[PDB]
Amino acid sequence: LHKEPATLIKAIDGDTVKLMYKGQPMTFRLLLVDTPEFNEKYGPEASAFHKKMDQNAKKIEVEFDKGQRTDKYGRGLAYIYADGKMVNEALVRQGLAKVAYVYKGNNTHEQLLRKAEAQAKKEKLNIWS
Ligand SMILES: Cc1cn([C@H]2C[C@H](OP(=O)(O)O)[C@@H](COP(=O)(O)O)O2)c(=O)[nH]c1=O
Ligand SMILES: [Ca+2]
Repeated sequence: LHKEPATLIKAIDGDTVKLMYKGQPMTFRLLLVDTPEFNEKYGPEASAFHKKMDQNAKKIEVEFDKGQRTDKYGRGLAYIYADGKMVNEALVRQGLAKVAYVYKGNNTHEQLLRKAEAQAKKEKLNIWS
């Protein structure tokens, strides 16, 4: 996999964000995770965590996996990095997302993220509290 540039356009929620990619506005949905909807418990906290991470970043990058790059709603599917740190993983490590939606052929970082989820659960963080 490789990292490609993007710039933040706007926060959306815990697991989606509006980015400019190859000069076009797209909504991105984070691979391999599910944050609570803003209406649900820890939704606000997930949104805020995601928003802060991306807005504090100097450099946002997107990394597509081997499979589908857009989902059925036209959202980009990617691992998103904020100054080299993977947002998807950070959400799971903080107990603000579950590993989820692991479809074969776009699951390169599955085991990395499950390792994070296990550490979050052990610490009883947020969703695992
Ligand atoms: C994360 C992800 C979600 N999706 C689709 C599956 C779910 O369809 P449904 O809308 O029919 O439930 C939905 C979950 O996204 P959200 O969690 O953002 O709702 O997005 C994919 O197709 N590929 C993916 O990699
Ligand atoms: Ca969600």
